[PDB]
Amino acid sequence: VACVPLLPPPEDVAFLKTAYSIYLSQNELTDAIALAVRLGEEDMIRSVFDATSDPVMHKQLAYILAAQKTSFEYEGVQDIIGNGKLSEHFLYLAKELNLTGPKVPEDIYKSHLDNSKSVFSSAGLDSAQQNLASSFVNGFLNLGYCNDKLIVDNDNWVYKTKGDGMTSAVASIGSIYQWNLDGLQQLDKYLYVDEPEVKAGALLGIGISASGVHDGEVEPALLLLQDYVTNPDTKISSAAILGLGIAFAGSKNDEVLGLLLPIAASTDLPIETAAMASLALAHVFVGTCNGDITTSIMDNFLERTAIELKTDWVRFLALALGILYMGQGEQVDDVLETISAIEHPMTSAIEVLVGSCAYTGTGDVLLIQDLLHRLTLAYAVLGIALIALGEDIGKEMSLRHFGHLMHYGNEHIRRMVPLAMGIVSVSDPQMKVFDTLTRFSHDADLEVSMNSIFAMGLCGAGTNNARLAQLLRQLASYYSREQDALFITRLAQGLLHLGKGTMTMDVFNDAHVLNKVTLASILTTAVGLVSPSFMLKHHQLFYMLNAGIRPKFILALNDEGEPIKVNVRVGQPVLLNHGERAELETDEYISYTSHIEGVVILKKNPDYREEE
Amino acid sequence: HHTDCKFIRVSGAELVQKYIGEGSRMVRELFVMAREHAPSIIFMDEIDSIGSTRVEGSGGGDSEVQRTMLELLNQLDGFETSKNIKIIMATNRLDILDPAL
Amino acid sequence: LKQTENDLKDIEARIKEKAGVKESDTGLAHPLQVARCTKIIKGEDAKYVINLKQIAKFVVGLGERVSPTDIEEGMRVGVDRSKYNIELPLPPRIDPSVTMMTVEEKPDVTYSDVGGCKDQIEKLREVVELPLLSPERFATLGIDPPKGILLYGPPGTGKTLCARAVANRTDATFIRVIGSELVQKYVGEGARMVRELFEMARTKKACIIFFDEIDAVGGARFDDGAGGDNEVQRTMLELITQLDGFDPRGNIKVMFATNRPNTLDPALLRPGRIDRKVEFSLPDLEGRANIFRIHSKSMSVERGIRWELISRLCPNSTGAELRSVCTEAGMFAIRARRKVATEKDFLKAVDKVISGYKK
Amino acid sequence: FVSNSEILKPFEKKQEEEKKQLEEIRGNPLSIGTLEEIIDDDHAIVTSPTMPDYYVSILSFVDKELLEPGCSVLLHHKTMSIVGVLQDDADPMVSVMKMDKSPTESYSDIGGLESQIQEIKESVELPLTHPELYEEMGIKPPKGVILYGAPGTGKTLLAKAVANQTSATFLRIVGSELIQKYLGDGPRLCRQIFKVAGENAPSIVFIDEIDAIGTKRYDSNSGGEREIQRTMLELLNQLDGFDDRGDVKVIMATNKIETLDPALIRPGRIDRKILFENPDLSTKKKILGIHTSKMNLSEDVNLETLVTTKDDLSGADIQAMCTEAGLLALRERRMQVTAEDFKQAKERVMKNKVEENLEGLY
Repeated sequence: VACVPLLPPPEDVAFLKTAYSIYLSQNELTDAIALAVRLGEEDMIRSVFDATSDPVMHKQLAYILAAQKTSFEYEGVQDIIGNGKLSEHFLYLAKELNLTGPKVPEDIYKSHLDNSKSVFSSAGLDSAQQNLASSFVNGFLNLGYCNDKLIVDNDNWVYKTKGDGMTSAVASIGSIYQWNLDGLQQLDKYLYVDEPEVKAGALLGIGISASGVHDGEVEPALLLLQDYVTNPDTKISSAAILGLGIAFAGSKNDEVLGLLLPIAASTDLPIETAAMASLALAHVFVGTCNGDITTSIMDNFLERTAIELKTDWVRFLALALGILYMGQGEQVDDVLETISAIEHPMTSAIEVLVGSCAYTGTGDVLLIQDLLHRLTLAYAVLGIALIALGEDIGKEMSLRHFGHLMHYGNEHIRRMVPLAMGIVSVSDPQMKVFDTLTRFSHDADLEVSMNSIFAMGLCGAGTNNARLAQLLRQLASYYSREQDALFITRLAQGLLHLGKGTMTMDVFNDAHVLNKVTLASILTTAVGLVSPSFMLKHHQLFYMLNAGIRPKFILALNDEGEPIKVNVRVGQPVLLNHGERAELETDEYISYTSHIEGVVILKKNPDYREEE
Repeated sequence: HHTDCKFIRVSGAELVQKYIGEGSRMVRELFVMAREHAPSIIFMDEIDSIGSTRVEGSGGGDSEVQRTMLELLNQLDGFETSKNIKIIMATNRLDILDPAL
Repeated sequence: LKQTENDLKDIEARIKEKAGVKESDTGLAHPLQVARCTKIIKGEDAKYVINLKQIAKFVVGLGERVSPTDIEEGMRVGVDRSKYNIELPLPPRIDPSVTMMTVEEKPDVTYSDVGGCKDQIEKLREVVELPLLSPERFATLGIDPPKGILLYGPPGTGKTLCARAVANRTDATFIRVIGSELVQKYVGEGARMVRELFEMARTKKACIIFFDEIDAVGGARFDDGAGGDNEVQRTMLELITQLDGFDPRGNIKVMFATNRPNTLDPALLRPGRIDRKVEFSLPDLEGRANIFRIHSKSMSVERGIRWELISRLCPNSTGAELRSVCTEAGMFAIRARRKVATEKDFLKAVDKVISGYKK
Repeated sequence: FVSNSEILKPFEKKQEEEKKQLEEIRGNPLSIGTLEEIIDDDHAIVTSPTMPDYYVSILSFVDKELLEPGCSVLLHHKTMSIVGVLQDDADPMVSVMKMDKSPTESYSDIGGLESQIQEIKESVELPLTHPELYEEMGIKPPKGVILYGAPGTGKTLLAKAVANQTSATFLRIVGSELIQKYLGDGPRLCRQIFKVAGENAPSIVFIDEIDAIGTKRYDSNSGGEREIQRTMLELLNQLDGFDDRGDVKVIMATNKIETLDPALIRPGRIDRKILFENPDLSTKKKILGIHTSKMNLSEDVNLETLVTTKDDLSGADIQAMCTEAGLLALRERRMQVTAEDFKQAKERVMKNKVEENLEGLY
């Protein structure tokens, strides 16, 4: 299984599907799920849960499946337990449904943080431009635990930024509320009344909050959003739409499709900078293809009318096809025929991206050659990152490929390459990649410098200030020539120490498979971050980076909440307990059958029973 | 003459220059020379007198230089575990020696 | 790959530079120790040629003038070791020369001892921070602040920290000179080095010269020269000459550090050179608590901890020692393979470190 | 592959044309000189040996920040323009330093030092294992440790082992050679050692037998020899004034830690103070077992027997025994060693170490 996509041309998926049966024999369902995501076998995941009839095993599978998100948020994979707990035929459990519609994973994320701790922040400062940076960063630095009280408390801290900046500031309260069901309640009081920026921004704050606790909600954001859409607010609904798009990610339902779809056909792009909602549909129906979305995108692409000359939606509609087509490999070839047939200059860009996205984490000879043809534009090079990050050899292949962008001096060329470094190296920081990125900082183009610092924020992730402190001082010395730079640098810190510094964006998993969602998050934010980056847009798009977040953790359990020790050997705490953080290490004692990192049920021989 | 090597008499004080390192440098260089010329006898000249040879060792740089040589010998059995260059000391006095030596 | 980007940056500079460079070649191209204009094409006497080297001496006995149309032909117009005296074209009077120093514009260091060094901070603020922040106040009183301050007692117990900290706070260059390096055997090598540092200071004024160790530079003797305590005395004496002469007291600060002011000559001690001499205090129990409180803004120590109680069992300690205990306590936590810290981990570390110290 | 080719065809033509425009400058004779300082008008002053000194604008191959004052550079032979950077010559003076990459020694070879091995491991080894880990946390572990016992018995060995584990450059610094008989000279030699340590991190700096440059006295400067006092204060300033997380770790060595000034010890850098225990009977067995793995010997040699009759021997004496008994075998032209060789060997080293003066007992 590791060898087939690693070493040869990797065309055939006969091997993968065959391995899946051998895995049933010996009762490694844990490897059977891992194959089952990637290929796009919704069917398998349910069928392996049905074979399971052991409660120990049942709850442990639910924990390691939660990590690959897309097949856990998705209905009837979580509700295999829900359909079959009602009348027994599978010995599905009540405590287990509280895992599958996520509550208890999120509860242990909190428990870990209260136990091994991390520092609080405040700091709103003053001036409008500084406030928005500081407000945004606050919410990122205290994400993943409710400490929003400080923000709420200073009404003037809230007040100071205006218009769409007020939408963000209010919404940041939502970032702090993220992953937590209780925190929806608290939000309501600000939502009702306020300034209109307060009103609107609450709805954006609800979409951020629900990202990772939507699956089994307690507040129905759809209902609030529905009401809003009938309300005037052409402009606001767009951001509203991005938030609910972020909210509805991983799952698929007709309900969300029904609310989104007519908004996409509004054509309120030219004046309000609205009608973004196809992006939002793309993000909901990730890894799957619904034809209504596809045709809509394609025909509006063909139009090129006076309304649709607005270049912002084109960047989003570009991205949209690839996110709807991430992970599905071969079947996408049907979509590609339709695409190749509709000739445009816009479309040639989109061909390489769909192919990149679809084959993601395993590159092929066809894909490398096809991207080199394009190059001799931004999307062809950004695609290299998506293929390269599953591949050992592909990481080395990156340095070769991005060589080309370095030998040209052209400014365009220079600017694109740092995002691509950012997308590959997100999982763990790569120092050789940082040596190249230093140079890109010190250029006579501002826009390259801006993307380099957004890139350093991406690459440093999963970790805090390593070499990065010394870089972070040099960045600071460029505030004095460039206004933009301060804002972007402020964002980098927020990302670097996101979710109290112990949470990550990564392609490593509690099952060691890439996460389709995480990849799309990073990709969509990379082009069009903030208003003077790329085409004129909104600062507001930055919250979309939230999708990316997975928390680091090994929690060993002997039962279901009783402690059992392991020691693991992180930074030098070194020789930490269970219930903490680790990366690239695994338990020193034996699982039911899994022997893998994440929330794990560990078992002992009864003769040398140990518990903490 | 039997083991088939250059006999290298090194005058301790001449390895006592009044400049920054240059002196420290010479000490290092010497080891480099005898490693190249391996096998070699390094005979530590000037902790003995043949009558025609001045300075039998002193409180300055002959006893300290004699410590330096020992250090080198430790290091060779260390990383490289190759050792083909041997040092021979000659003395008339036990006041140049100390028990760890 | 790394090599290709790096080459393309140079090449982009090289084409543009070559064009400017060719033009600049056509007539040739502030720090100096002797003046050079290598012939002077431009211009009793009414034209001025200055080239002060040993080989080729063009000696004008008249100074006074802007005449050629400013600096030319090797650009080093300025100050001579033969007095030709090129007075004032592109005004070049008082320079860094060639010096060897360690400069840190705006240090990354802030106080972390405030408990035993409450006293060094109160004096510091007043002498250095406030005359730089408002000169006018001092002016209205009719006083100018101290030129030099001596901080004594044990090095690095917050003494060193206070120095770096005030430099950061005032936006002044911090210059660490190790006193022992400015003392040389070599005739004068030592005196010469000292003049060039104070001139450097003058050019770059509003700056703190931190001298680690004046025990080296002066210190005890009885020999009164000896062919090795003459050399030392010559450095010591030259240093005094700059201070007690003409210097700015409102720009140039010198902060001196020592481990014993009782073997220093009365000329190093006296006002006219060092006005305030501030004492190190081994911290009191209450002092230990504040410096502890700083380190324990990290570490998952038990919450309800009473540092005052721990302070009462402690023997005497210095600020260096209090920090030292805290990190050693974390070593016990990793050794025993456990996340959190107790009072106990800190007590165990005290018990060890004090015995180890002693002499 | 395919990637190489895309690049080769435009890159070639530009490279030749650039290579040429450089070579027209770079053409011989061009004299080498050294860059004195970089002026802040973006000129620069250069010192030539042949006595031009000029203010010139850079020409690329390097950048103004790829150069520092005192660097060696290539100079034009009429305008003295900085065409490029070059590497020092006519003998860079570097101070006595012995380089040992991964010195061959482990804890296992010297095991039975159990208590010390954990102390050095926590403080030195694990911070070097965790590089980005020391950058992120930012707080100091131990920078430095002091090891005091007898050299080549644990003190030399322990530092050699830890160096092997972390792939750090091991730098053996001769305490005494810094004891130069000149003035100015000791501190600049000492400083040079620290310069090179920070440049070529990671490294463990092992400073062998500091007592010849030390000697505490009663005063912090005295009317005796000045050179010995000068090197000592530079050494105290070099710990006290620059601190490291993990990038450079210092191991200091001295036979007697009480001849060192108590402020030269300085808590908050040197947190660990590691001392030497004596072998018990069981340790003697362990230390012996390793040394004989590497020998070949007779099977009438009994480890237990030798060990019981040894009493109060340190491991150095145990190593000497292996060589002395083995030497009698080499005299009898034999590559086994008998029982008999060992007995005579055990007895002899035992005798010499174990001199009586009636100072024991009580």
